[PDB]
Amino acid sequence: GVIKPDMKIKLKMEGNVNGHAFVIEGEGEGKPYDGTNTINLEVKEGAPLPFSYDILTTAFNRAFTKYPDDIPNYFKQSFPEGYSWERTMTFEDKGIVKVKSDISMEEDSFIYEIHLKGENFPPNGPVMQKKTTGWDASTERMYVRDGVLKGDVKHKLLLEGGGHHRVDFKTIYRAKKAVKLPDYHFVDHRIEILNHDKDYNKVTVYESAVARNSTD
Amino acid sequence: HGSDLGKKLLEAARAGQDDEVRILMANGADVNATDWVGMTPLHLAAWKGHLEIVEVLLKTGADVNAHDVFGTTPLHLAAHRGHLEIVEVLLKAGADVNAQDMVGKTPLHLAAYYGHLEIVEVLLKHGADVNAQDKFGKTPFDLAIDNGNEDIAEVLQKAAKLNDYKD
Repeated sequence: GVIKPDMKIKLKMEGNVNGHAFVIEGEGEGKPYDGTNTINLEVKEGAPLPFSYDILTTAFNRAFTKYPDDIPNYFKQSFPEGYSWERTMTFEDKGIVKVKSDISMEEDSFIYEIHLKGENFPPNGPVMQKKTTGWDASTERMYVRDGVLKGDVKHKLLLEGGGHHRVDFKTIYRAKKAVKLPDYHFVDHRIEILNHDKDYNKVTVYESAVARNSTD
Repeated sequence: HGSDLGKKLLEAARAGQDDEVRILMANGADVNATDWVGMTPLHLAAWKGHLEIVEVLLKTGADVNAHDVFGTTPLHLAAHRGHLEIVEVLLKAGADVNAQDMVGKTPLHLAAYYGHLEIVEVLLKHGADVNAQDKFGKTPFDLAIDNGNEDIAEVLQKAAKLNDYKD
């Protein structure tokens, strides 16, 4: 089909977090049917970033999700035309991120155009002081409302001390054409920074994601 | 309620349902409905290229200069996508030709970056600031160059030279 077992990734993010503007471009690759992908990211404008890179990494495509055959695949069905998604992340100390992404496909590459705004992060909290270590593994609840697919995650952002910062993810995923809608189900995630230089001007992100039914 | 139809209006504009849109507006739908990322019906129609819905929304009171949470205006979006006719009706309806989004980009920055020469020309004709700088100090000329849009870069360079001869 149009989604090959190996797909490349090209993306641009335009960002502004607590007034700091930046642009990040990435190139990557993954295996959509295995639910795994990696992206190499470079800050093209606004280097060095004065905040935790972890608030960006989940913005850097649920086409990369292993789905069992008894759950309709909202994301893969949407191609070649693709889909967009919109997300709010509400942080424990009142920081908020709003993210929008448009996912298209050109030959054997997915293309993402991302806008991300972060605001109200405490100047001395762990995001702006770069005291995060990464995301915990998570489970996203996927459910259909208003003819589109929604995802909710009660997430934890892990902190350098060993504690954690609760972050609530709400996402709306919007196919650009009609598709068969799934029932309520889960998507388990693991996301990791595999490499970064000292300032996180260069970063490689890895994510795995598997869908499963609600009972199991 | 204006609000609850406003939400159906957002959906109709996003899906391209010119008739739905018109039906919903006749029945009182809030033309300035917004969603959780600050998109209005006008933003959505401008991005999708639904010219007829753009016109209808403008005639019935839509805010031509609404900004979404990223500082993006309908004119940014039409310029980004190359919707020349929508760029023209937005400008005629009062769109701020020099609005800046959250990274400092004007509609001219986007037209230059995404290679839409006719939009570049309309925007300059309507007073777009050819020397506008984004938050990184880049001009529309710099973006044209970075993306290999030399014809646009030539147009911008000429307009910048000529602009040095005002009073």
